Amino acid sequence: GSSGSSGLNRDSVPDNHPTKFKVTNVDDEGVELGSGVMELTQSELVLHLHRREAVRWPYLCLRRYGYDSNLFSFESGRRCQTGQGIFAFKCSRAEEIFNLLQDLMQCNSINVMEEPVIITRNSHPAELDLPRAPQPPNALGYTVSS
Amino acid sequence: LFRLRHFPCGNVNYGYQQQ
Repeated sequence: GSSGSSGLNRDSVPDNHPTKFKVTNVDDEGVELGSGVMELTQSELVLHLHRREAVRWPYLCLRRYGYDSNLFSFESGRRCQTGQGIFAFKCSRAEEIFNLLQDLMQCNSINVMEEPVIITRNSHPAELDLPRAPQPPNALGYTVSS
Repeated sequence: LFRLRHFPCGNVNYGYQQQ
């Protein structure tokens, strides 16, 4: 829970922004490959980088989201732009993003904003993911006669 | 977007249980 809006223009995003957090995509070893900025908006997680193309990650797919000392990563399926694979990044306020992530996820923002037309619309059937399913019960044997 | 083999973290608070 938080609030506070002001009509002041921003010059340069700080390294301790409440909504923004400068991250550094690292490798298994932890080395620094490229710099980027992570955004935590009710909408979804979006990474910013050089002229290169950007990326986005829907809070939905996000199956697991943890944190650690100057270490933050998330697991995504194969339906996401990037695709199947994990991505970790080195930051200074990883916890902050972790404590906020569960804040936007729980809110499950329901079309909070008027979104444009999406395939979701009723149309020809196709290979679309499937929902959850219940667990199958057990069976009962029987007694033997004389 | 380096590809990792496994999650370097251990304490995670699973949120979405849907595929």
